[PDB]
Amino acid sequence: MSRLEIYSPEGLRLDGRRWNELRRFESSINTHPHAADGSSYMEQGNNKIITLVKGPKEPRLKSQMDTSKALLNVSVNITKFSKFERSKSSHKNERRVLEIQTSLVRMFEKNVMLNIYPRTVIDIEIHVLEQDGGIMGSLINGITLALIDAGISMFDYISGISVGLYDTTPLLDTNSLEENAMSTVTLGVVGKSEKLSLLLVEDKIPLDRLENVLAIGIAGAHRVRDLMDEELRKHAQKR
Amino acid sequence: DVAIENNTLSRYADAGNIDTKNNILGSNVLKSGKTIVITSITGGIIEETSAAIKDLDDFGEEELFEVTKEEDIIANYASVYPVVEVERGRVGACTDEEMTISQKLHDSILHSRILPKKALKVKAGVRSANEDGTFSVLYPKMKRKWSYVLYAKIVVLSRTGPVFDLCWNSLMYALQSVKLPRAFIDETYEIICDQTKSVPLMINAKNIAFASN
Amino acid sequence: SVQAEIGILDHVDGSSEFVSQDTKVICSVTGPIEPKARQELPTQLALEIIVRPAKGVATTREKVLEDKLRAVLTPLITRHCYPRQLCQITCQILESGEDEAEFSLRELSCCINAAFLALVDAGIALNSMCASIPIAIIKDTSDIIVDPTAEQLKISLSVHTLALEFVNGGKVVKNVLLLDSNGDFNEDQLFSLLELGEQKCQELVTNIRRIIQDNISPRLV
Amino acid sequence: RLLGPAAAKPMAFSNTTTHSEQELSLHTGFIENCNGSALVEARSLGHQTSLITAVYGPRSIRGSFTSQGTISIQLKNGLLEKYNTNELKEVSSFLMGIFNSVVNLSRYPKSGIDIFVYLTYDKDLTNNPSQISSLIPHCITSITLALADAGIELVDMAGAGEANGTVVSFIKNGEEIVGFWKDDGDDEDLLECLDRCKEQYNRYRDLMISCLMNQ
Amino acid sequence: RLSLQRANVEILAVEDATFSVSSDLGETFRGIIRSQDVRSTDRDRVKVIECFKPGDIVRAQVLSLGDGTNYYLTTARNDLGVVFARAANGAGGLMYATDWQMMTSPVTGATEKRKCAK
Amino acid sequence: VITITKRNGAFQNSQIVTPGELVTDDPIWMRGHGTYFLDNMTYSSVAGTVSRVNRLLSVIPLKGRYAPETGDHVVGRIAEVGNKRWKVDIGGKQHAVLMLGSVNLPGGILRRKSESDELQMRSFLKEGDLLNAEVQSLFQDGSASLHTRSLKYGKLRNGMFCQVPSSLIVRAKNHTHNLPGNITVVLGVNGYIWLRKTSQMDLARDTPSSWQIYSDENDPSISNNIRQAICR
Amino acid sequence: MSTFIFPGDSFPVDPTTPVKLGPGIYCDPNTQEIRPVNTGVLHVSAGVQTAYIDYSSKRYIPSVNDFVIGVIIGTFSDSYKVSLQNFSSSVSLSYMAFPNASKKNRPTLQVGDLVYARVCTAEKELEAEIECFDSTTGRDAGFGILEDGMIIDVNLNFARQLLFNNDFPLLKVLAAHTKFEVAIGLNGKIWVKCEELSNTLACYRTIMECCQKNDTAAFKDIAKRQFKEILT
Amino acid sequence: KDIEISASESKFILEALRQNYRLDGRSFDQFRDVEITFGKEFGDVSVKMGNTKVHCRISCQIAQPYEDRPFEGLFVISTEISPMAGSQFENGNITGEDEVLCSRIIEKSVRRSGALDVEGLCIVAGSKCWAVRADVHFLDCDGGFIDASCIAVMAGLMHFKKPDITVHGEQIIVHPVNEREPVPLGILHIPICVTFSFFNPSEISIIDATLKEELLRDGVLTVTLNKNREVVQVSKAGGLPMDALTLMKCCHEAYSIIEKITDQILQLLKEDSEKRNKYAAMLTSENARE
Amino acid sequence: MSLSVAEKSYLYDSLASTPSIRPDGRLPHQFRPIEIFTDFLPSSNGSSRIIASDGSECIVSIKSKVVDHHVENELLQVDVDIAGQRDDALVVETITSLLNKVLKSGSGVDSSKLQLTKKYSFKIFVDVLVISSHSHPVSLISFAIYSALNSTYLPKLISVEELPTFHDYDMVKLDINPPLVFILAVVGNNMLLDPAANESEVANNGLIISWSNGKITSPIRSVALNDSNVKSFKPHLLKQGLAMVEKYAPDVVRSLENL
RNA sequence: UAUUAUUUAUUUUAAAA
Repeated sequence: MSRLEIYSPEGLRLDGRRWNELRRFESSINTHPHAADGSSYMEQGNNKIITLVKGPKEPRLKSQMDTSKALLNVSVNITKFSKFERSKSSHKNERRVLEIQTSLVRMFEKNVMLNIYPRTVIDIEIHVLEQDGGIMGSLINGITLALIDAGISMFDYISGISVGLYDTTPLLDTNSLEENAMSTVTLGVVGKSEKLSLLLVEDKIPLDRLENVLAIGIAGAHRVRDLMDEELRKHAQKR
Repeated sequence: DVAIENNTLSRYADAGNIDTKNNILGSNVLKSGKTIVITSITGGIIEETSAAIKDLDDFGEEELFEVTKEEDIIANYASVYPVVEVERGRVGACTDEEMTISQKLHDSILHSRILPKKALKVKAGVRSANEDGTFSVLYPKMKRKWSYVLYAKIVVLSRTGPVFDLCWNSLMYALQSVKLPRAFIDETYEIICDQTKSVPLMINAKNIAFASN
Repeated sequence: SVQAEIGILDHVDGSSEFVSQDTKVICSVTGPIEPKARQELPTQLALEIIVRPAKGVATTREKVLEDKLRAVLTPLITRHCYPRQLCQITCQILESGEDEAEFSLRELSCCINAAFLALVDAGIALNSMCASIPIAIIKDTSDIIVDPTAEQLKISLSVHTLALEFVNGGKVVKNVLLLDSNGDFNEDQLFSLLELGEQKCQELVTNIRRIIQDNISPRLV
Repeated sequence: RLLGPAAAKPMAFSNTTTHSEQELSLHTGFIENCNGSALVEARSLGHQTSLITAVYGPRSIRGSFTSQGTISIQLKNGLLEKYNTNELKEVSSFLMGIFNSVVNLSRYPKSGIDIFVYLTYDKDLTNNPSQISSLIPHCITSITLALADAGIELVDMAGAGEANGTVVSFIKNGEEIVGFWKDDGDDEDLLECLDRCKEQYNRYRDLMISCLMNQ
Repeated sequence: RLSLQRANVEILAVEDATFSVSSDLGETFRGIIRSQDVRSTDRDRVKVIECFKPGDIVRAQVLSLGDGTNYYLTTARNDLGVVFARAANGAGGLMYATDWQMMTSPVTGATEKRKCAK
Repeated sequence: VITITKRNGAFQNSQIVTPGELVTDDPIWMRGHGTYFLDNMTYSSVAGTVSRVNRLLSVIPLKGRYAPETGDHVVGRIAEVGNKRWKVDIGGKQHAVLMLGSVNLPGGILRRKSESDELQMRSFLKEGDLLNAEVQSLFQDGSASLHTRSLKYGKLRNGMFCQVPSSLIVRAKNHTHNLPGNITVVLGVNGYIWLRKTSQMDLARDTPSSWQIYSDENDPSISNNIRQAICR
Repeated sequence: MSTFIFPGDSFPVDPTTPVKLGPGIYCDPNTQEIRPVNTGVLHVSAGVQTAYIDYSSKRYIPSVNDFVIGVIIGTFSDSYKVSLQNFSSSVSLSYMAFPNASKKNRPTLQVGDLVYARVCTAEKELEAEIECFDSTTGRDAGFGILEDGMIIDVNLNFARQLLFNNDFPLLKVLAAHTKFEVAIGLNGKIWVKCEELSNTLACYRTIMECCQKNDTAAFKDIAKRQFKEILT
Repeated sequence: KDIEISASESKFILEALRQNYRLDGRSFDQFRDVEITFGKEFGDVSVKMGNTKVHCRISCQIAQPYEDRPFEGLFVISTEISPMAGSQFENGNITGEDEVLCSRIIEKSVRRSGALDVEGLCIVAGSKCWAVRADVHFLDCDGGFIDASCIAVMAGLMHFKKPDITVHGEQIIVHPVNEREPVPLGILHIPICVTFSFFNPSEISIIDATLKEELLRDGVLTVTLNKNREVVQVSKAGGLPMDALTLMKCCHEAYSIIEKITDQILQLLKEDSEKRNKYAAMLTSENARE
Repeated sequence: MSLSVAEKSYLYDSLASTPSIRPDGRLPHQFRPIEIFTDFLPSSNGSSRIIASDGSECIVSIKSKVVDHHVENELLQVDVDIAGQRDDALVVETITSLLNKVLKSGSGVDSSKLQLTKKYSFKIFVDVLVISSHSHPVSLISFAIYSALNSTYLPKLISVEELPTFHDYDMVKLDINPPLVFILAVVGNNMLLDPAANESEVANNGLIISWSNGKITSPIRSVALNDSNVKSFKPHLLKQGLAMVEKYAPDVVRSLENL
């Protein structure tokens, strides 16, 4: 927009929220029943993500078959219209996608009981329709909810949350404008525990300030698990 | 035995009926035995900037440049950027053969001193807008400078053996038949080439060579 | 004078490092190992030649550098006593020692000398020995010079890469493996540098034989 | 090297600086790499076309168990009048839908046929300013020639013609249509399009047998 | 390709003595000569390393389509077997057939055991 | 005419346990599906209802593919002809295997030597063929092992294929039933259904070898009223 | 008579006296001349006069009657798949190549198990074969699974000097510090094992350091300093 | 075409870890001794830490800036791996997980985290800028690929020097390297990567695992700090789930390592600068009075 | 799924009969139920989502860019991305080349309705995302770009030549006649409209027909639906199919322009 | 013809006597 106040002395951010308030979290299950085994339409703030789980199924070619566990493939498709300016495909932009996809595979292959499904493959197709900051955390929430819809056995929830640090004030669920003005940490918290399955720090953060950011990060991620858990309760009781 | 046809695909094939929507500055269709080589030469133009220390107007820096400058003989010569396409009934990216031939043609054209850099300069013009003569172009120190860039594409058909010698001999014929279209500027003002007027490429016949294995 | 080392890399069968003027090339050899389906040869050994530039990615310039380096090492290896096997020869150019946009002979010559030494360290059956030197002639005084500097290349009329094959104590020149010439020269200059090069390569193998013997002898018993 | 300097721009020619019968020539059998060759050339009004077609087949596919054969047609740019790669592949899929109804596929089990068409020269001499419709009939006649030279069974000959962007390919002396292509053009017109293309189809149907029976 | 119980080959010609034979053409057939189809005398328990070598030309009659991917050939006849081989996997001289399972080169004089045809 | 449901504005329109939560802390239980053991306590791995049968503690998830069991009259499609077996598409997590020594061969046994085992199978049972069989046994991973060792099971023809979810198949004594209008339904417990004209066998066997069943030849004359009955 | 030689050099043996061809020299199938192909020390033994070259190498080539340490990488119906060295071609180990073998009994060997075997077939045009009991002499003592312990990578010359030459003081200097059991494979592998892990660890570090330091007289100071360090 | 680890070798290395034993003789928090070697030309650095050897090569050229940031220079990095570092690597596999992660981490540490002064690389806004390129060559793989590569790139950037530029009104002239001595790049802070390897038989964490320890690993963590107590970047995805207490212990242990390595690069650069500037005491122009 | 050769011959004889026995038994002019969502992407000028009966789904986004039409040729660009396929695939480049012809500026879409100043105009970026597809989706995508272009809002222009300026809040509605594409399958001598998955597998040939301004417009194709049974058709079938779309296309436009 | 098989092995029931 323009020159804005990031965190006013009145404790209000540029979009009206406060330091510990999340963006609106509207999740949906079973949005694509005739196109995948697991579906989750993730709408976190202005982020709009479609996650499709196809599996466990027989691999198309025996060159990708494991006789002791399933193979996990995560495909992240960032649409040309996810932002304001219609971005053109860049050769450099392909490297950042591979790092995200690999980080997601290594994250959920440890939490999803792949041993129960041997000689099978689990394809995760993701389509990002719009992004507005905190896209990495929202991708995690879509995968967790889509795997549960597909009946894939997991050990616990994996909650994705993004925390920013402005001067000395940490801020929960950073949007696009806030990420452009501060350092951002994304976390992958496992269930109600304080254990992390993902930790990405892509900007400079003082070492003495990192301890507190993680505490508020894992805390706000528990709230994300509640929002995802409640959506599964309402969808199971009404059906 | 070889049989060639120069300027067959060129924009300047007919001196009277010069093609309007053509691009090829000169071509050659060679055939030795049963192999077929088709070689056309398009071209572009690039604007060069004066990054010389002469423009500093300082005697000390200029004298230091003249003392420390080392001689670079091949720096005064340019080369063509060829694109070889040997049709062997396959799909995919560039074959190792196509890439090696392109590099050899570039390295041999550059070392044999066929195209000096001063021979690819652009005698820049300025087309005017005199009264109801619509436009009029004039030709000759000017500020902005330009240089011709030559692109060549080679298509080898019915390959029966090593075709590097055939690609080189076909390129040496097409080079001896290219004309540089005269360029001018209007009076945000990019450069424009002439529709019909052109100057043949001044290639020294001393340095032209032919291949045989 | 040239510098060379052997057995520098751990996770390969044979390695080497060849230095001349400012050109530095590290080469590694691994073989015989299991070849790929698109690589195996029914009767003889398959070669995988890879040369990588000091700057940027591997362009088509290194592709013709592979093809020339391949034409030298292929007759230099007893391929038939390794049927359905693979040999990976990888040359890494640390410093080019010359203008990459203009010349590539000082890197080709060092890759040949580095590959031969690495093939010796690996234990591949070699039919003979090999030496390679760069040759140039100066414009003003048409003088033939062996192992020219980077500045002499920019003042030369033609550049040459001579790769010879040595047998019997490094005295009998069995054949001329590679003679790559580019520039301006006639028949008289060719045999003038070819005769001059045959005696400069002859003292190179004599120095190479001393280099590899000073390293392999402490290994054996 | 390749591509060249990125700062260079292609030459620009200005339009303000100085200012019935469709000829045909056919040849076949001249590429040693492939089985069947073809070379069709046509120059009518201010538009000259010359393209080369090669057929590499039938190729036995390893491990394949298909009942009939598979045809692969690929258009490739040449040296003049370069078209976009998307439209070239669109004509390729249109052409494959034609020859899959003409080539005897049941006579080639567990094998494929690869077609290669090279638009080597598509000259255009209009005075002052889809253009691909004028080449589809010439490409169909070129593939049928190279397919016949390669000893491949073709159920009847196949030809086509243009009628203001309307390309129709006929078979059995125009009794049945095997392909339909129409870009731009006008409305209501259809009876005259099928008529102007059918007479152009018979003009190409017998001229292909001329060079195929000689030499 | 030589396996312990089979010999992968590449069909180069076929009968039409007149024959028919075709580079980047991409048209070639391949078959498999099983150990059970090498000889008629004592079919089981043989040694294909002593009957064939990589690069040898083998005249063999087909049996049937093996598995679609490969053909099944046989050499259990006196006129079927190695018809053109070279010493040391092509690294030697042109050898010629002599006995029913012996092949020798004139110049080099070296002998190598094959499954010849005469 | 078309019926286009239009929406504007947005993108679209017992105990319940979730993966990770505790179901019980009693060690005296036998953990079943949707359930994993950890630190002498019992947790859930899926989202569904808790089930208690004798001592078998399990969680039944909401959405789930077909779980094959021993003795299931299923309908499957052949995927590939493999080494001494077939891969049949039953609709579960993995392809079920149909061994060679588990079907009614045409000539009783193989006619060898001539071709391999795999190539001879494609002559009568190629890829994409539809058939019905019974799950003889199960593998350790849960894969099904089919068999066609009776005249009741064979290669389907003279009909049309449709698919329903596997959970919506009510259990009954008979797997296939005769229907009014000279039509016979084959309700596969895996969700695969085959609607065909009533044949001579299923009509004369449910009321009171040879390669004739592996023939792809359909019935020559089918009534135009019978085919339109299959659509309804 | 021992001298350093190079490829292409003149073979210092008269063609009159018959000489046996060994590893290092090559007989050209065309010119029939004997020429070197490797670089090392030439050895000639003055009944039978054999000749070979001792060259430095690390890539093991399978040769018959060689004791090797292999890693099982594949279980099959009638044989194992064993890897003698990384990236090399795998070798074959049949189930009948064991003491008291039986066709009705599968061996209890899994992947990742170290086996001490003997190369019984090394055809250049075929896959090499190994066995866990000598088919020629009936030996079986020492062959088989190498349970626990640690395997070490050494060059082929260090492994051959350790198995054959009894004057190599590495085995003696190790026994002065700890009791162990060793298995030496000609493919560059050395398997050691002690009672306590701390002793096996010091044996690993010594054999590693002694392989790169060709000074044979330094083996005593290596084991002295290495065993004294683990005590901290 | 992969590395085969025997069951006994895996059990021995893990049990040795349960007894505080590493085959090489280091502690669990001990970084391998790094050795920096500089080549003839500027930006030529070879790093050796243990048996791991990596060679870096810095270069630059005039390029077009990004339209989103017309006042910043570009930074390119390629970390392709040849079969030279081990036959398990396939030549041409540029999209591999190791190649991508190594490039992204050094890219975040150098370019994104402001280690390289991209604003000083601006020649003419929106048209002309310096594109500093870093080529990384994996010579011998014994683990610690991104740790060695980050030391090579950071040493190369501080050792690299770009051609000089004079501003003359609206004209800009690039002096040849033979006339005027090239100008060094702007290096704000020095980020150094430290990778942690985790095991479980109560978890064990080792610093800078070797190739053998890297294959038996159950989880990997990469942290990047500078001497300014700043966390440049952290990358942890999957493996053994860890808590904030274990990470902060990793960061505090890594800070003790990156602080010593930083002082070494600064010292080894000073020694290399004096070696190639022997007669620099006579050529000083700006001198003191009296 | 695939189809066995036994049931393939069952559908051919039932579809080619003079009473066309459709699998679902609909009439040769009846369509399947369709769900269409619109206006859900705030960052885009227009958006739509369509869900077919066989689970096929397609998402369309419409972005805008101020460009000088004196230098920008095509003012309407279509960018298709089918899930599970590469961007250089043949099945993608054909539809991409075809959709840019039905929506060509100055042909199927008049460039006058998206012009601004004498110098400048709007460039429409139509991005297609096929999530699921069972048959040829060129007809399903054409319905999605229809409902999206008929719900697209572009910024209102505020008006010596200078660069154009736009109002902060008020925006104009894009009123453009969006062409429609239909797929026809010929099975013997019967012409079918909107063929299903199994129906398009036994068809003898296929027909693609565009429809704009209440009439048939360019382009029209005759691409095959399956390489197995590719049969040449009588020209009277081409006329019957070309005349059948004229009889039922207004019923589609009326049922599609209600939003 | 799964107590059957795949050879550089796509087997995914080799257990009992």
